[PDB]
Amino acid sequence: MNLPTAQEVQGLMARYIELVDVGDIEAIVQMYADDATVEDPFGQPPIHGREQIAAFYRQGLGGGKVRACLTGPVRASHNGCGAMPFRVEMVWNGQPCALDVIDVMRFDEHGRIQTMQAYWSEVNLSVRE
Amino acid sequence: MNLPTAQEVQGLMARYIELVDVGDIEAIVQMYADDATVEDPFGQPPIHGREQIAAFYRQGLGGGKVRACLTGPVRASHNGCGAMPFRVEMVWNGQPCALDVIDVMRFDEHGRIQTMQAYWSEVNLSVREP
Ligand SMILES: C[C@]12CCC(=O)C=C1CC[C@@H]1[C@@H]2CC[C@]2(C)C(=O)CC[C@@H]12
Ligand SMILES: C[C@]12CCC(=O)C=C1CC[C@@H]1[C@@H]2CC[C@]2(C)C(=O)CC[C@@H]12
Ligand SMILES: [Cl-]
Ligand SMILES: [Cl-]
Ligand SMILES: [Mg+2]
Ligand SMILES: [Mg+2]
Repeated sequence: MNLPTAQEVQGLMARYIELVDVGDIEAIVQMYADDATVEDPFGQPPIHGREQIAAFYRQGLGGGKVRACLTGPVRASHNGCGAMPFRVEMVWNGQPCALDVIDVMRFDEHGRIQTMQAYWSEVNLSVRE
Repeated sequence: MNLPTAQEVQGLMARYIELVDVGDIEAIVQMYADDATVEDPFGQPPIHGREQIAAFYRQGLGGGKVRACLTGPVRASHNGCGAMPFRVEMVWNGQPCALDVIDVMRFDEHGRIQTMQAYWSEVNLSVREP
């Protein structure tokens, strides 16, 4: 793949959600360019390169009990960037919860993720009331 | 207001769509910083200049038949930023249409939009069922 077109970005970003949904760490990390960055949440220090990004997904996901699902379409540009809204389901205080997140992802020429930025906070965490 | 809290982001961003939907250009342009930038769509170069931004909202909304509504929660950071998903309704090519967009914003200590970036392209355009 060359630089993804809009249409390609949409496909790549959907794929990435499934891969979080099924917890495949090696297939996610392989989607990232070798020298990519993660900011998640945006505002925290970035993470640099595949070693540091695999250590991140293994912390966040490795324990299981995390599902994800797109909660609308992928918005996609003509420069290799897109953004998507989704919901994470996991466990908070021994019980289910939902976290609502938006990721913005810039791709390089090769169809991999150069930069990821995940917009969420505690205001986006919900439970059963 | 100083950077805005996350809860506060959220308010500035829902209020902003509320304004877009009502079509108040001058209300919309004031929410910005003297030196704000818009990138809409992301990837097209920034515009800049309060006047360069009123004309942006004047070109975009000046018929009065645009509508806009959040389609899920604003996602806000603790560093004065947020992201939001919304759906724009308008007529184009004689057809009832809709556009799905995500805007990313930052703000300033005073709660003025400092940057904005609107993610969307023609892949997000569609025709509304009858
Ligand atoms: C890494 C992650 C998924 C991939 C993605 O793109 C965005 C996020 C951000 C929220 C993470 C989540 C994984 C599960 C996490 C670690 C929790 O249990 C608390 C916060 C949450
Ligand atoms: C300016 C705008 C609303 C405010 C906002 O926050 C983001 C956008 C970007 C898409 C614009 C839309 C207004 C209506 C436009 C001009 C169309 O008819 C096609 C593209 C679309
Ligand atoms: Cl949506
Ligand atoms: Cl949503
Ligand atoms: Mg699945
Ligand atoms: Mg490279």
